[PDB]
Amino acid sequence: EVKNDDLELALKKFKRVSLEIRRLAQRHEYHLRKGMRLREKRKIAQKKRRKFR
Amino acid sequence: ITTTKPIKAHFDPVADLLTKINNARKAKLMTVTTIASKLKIAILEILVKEGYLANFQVLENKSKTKRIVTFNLKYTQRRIPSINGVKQISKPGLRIYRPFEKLPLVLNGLGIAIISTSDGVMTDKVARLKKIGGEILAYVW
Amino acid sequence: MQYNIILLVDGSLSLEQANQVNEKQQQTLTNVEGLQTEYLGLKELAYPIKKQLSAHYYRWKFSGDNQSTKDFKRTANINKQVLRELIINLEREYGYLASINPKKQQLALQKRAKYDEIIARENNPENPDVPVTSGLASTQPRLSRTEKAQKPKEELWDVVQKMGNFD
Amino acid sequence: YCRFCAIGQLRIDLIDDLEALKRFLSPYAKINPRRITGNCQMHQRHVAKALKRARYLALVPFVKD
Amino acid sequence: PVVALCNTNTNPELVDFIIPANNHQPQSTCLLMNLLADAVAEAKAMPTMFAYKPDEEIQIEIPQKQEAPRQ
Amino acid sequence: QIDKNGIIKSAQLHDKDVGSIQVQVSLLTSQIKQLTDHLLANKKDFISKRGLYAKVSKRKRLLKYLKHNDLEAYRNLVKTLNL
RNA sequence: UAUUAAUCUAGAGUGUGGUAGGGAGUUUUGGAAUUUCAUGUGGAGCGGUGAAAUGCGUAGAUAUAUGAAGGAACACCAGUGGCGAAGGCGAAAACUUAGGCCAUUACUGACGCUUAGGCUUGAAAGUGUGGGGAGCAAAUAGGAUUAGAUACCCUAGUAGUCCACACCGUAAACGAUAGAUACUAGCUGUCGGGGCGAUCCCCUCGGUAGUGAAGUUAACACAUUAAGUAUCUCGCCUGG
Ligand SMILES: [Zn+2]
Repeated sequence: EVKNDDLELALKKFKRVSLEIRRLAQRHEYHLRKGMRLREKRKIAQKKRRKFR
Repeated sequence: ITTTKPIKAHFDPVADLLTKINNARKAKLMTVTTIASKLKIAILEILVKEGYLANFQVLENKSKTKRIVTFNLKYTQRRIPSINGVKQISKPGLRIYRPFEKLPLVLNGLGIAIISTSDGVMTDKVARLKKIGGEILAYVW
Repeated sequence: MQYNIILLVDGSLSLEQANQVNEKQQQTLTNVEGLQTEYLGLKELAYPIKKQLSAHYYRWKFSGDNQSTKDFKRTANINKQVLRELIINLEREYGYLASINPKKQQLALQKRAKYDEIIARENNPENPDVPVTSGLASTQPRLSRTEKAQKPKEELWDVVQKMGNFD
Repeated sequence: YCRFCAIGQLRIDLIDDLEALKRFLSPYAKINPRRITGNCQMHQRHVAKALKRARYLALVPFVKD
Repeated sequence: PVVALCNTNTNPELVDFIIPANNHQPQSTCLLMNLLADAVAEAKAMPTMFAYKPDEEIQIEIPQKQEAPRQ
Repeated sequence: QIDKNGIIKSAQLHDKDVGSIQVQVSLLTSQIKQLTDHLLANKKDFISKRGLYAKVSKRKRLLKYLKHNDLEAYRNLVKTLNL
């Protein structure tokens, strides 16, 4: 995730890199069933459908 | 002529004909199609001569392979059908047989039942006239 | 059925011993020949494989019976100069019907669709316009005749007009 | 704009358009989704298969540029 | 009784006298309303502004009538 | 791996009769012969076992139908080892 | 209707062309991540909780870089998606192999649906034998809160989770909706085949979803993939 030129325009983009790293890593630190894995994956997929379109 | 559509027959002829009539009546349809059979042809003939439906035409392809019959249902200028309720008594595995003296009367004679005794399909009142009983096809009123 | 194979070799080594390795591997295959030996030269690896940082990408294009793989597969792993042994077979996702191959017309017309060398580049590829030749070539007919002409009737209408008149 | 369907590519093998496949690869060596690639469902599966198969051949990185 | 400008999306089983005209567009609703108004007016002896009157007339001022599709 | 075209010429009765009962049961016997070897090779191929059962049941049903219409029809068809 | 003697193809199958799919089994291959160990760099904490403590640490941990070994699962692609009869199927390859859809001027000519008994498959847990054991974790030990805590929390922690051959045959094995067939408004998507053809969009035949009238239902609701109009067959219910 290397990107930086002078001071801050890369830092403003660092926030986006981290948030998504945090979201993806947060589901590899607690264990739950595969069925729940798929259920929460589909629930998250509905969320993108509601706002990002 | 030029039906440009594939049509097939459901199952035993008695049940196949009634369901089309009932569904067309409920959905306000006017024209339907089905495969032809001499029992179905005769029952459609007796039905039209009992004044329950319009034209039927039995259609054959440019060969002696398939025969189909299409029949229009009687309606009114105010769009109310003549057919009120159809119910078949004969049934595969439940062949019903009543003698002449136990010949039913559909809704006090208002309706018409199809009773093919010995001379093809044949109405209940003319059955009493000929005092011969046999197969009971379906109640129509 | 068609076959394709990609070879990974020991990097910094030169080209003639790579051809010698090719020739050695040629006999390793079974009685299936009629293959080309065009190669992709030397390309830098995206990541280290065992210890090397580069290698040569090579290719076979033979076709024959299913026995062609077993001996080459078992001798590729043991050899110290062979790194990867991908075996492409016809089971890839493809279709090359002779009637669908002549889509080069799509290439030529798409080239025009990308021609925007002038200032007036108002054309946009993602823009419907609804042209159509519309050659139907599909009716699905079923001829029919008449056999029984029971009591005819005429047509009518179902136009509704209630109550007729007020008073 | 599935430019594979627009051009009628009709076939994807490893070494004929590898530079084109690298565009579908995100900078962080990750397979981009539909919202960025623009490919159709059928072609996206083909692209995923080809990219993974190339990953087996070490033509493209895994966790870095 | 009730008469309605039964556009193609209504249910005709309710309206008694069906008038399959256009009402979303401005030019047609005013036109047919004016014919009905003159129809009831002529029965009152009054003059008919837009009905039975012939040509080079029935030309109504138009918030222009174009663009049928809606989103 | 099945030699489907060749096996037709054996039990075929006319020039262009490919859907007859005899050719169908011949193909089913060939399929059973291949799939039995495939199954004994891989004892835990359950879907292949279901396919084998379906094919053998279809073969039995077609043989039973053939034995009903004409007894003499398959006197020459029993050349294949059955029963 | 049933029997028998026959003809036809529209039912259902076979062949030809087109064609999609994480369908299944066997054998090999790969990278991240964790753990352990080895080599340095460095000096006092690490760890964990609402808060702390058992635990680890000057006999050098956490951190950081390199390397090796080992086992397990295959981010992103991944979606109002695909396949399978159900359970389920998602890193890559090879071999074997199953079923499905579209068009058929081809062929057999009713060979079709259902299925008591039977046979096959059937999540996880569990059991027998031989291996394997990185992570996790019933039982168990200790530290916390509580009046009690044998629980929720924390630190250790075996069987097991993994593989080879068998056994067990149960689950909310759910669409709480048995299978087969004919008919019954429409609209919005999406996936595959076909024709037309730069995609987008045109439409045809199919699979998978949402909205929605007559119709059904006690209501919720179903509504062309029915819980609608009807038939055939099986299984099942008769208060707690
Ligand atoms: Zn595409």
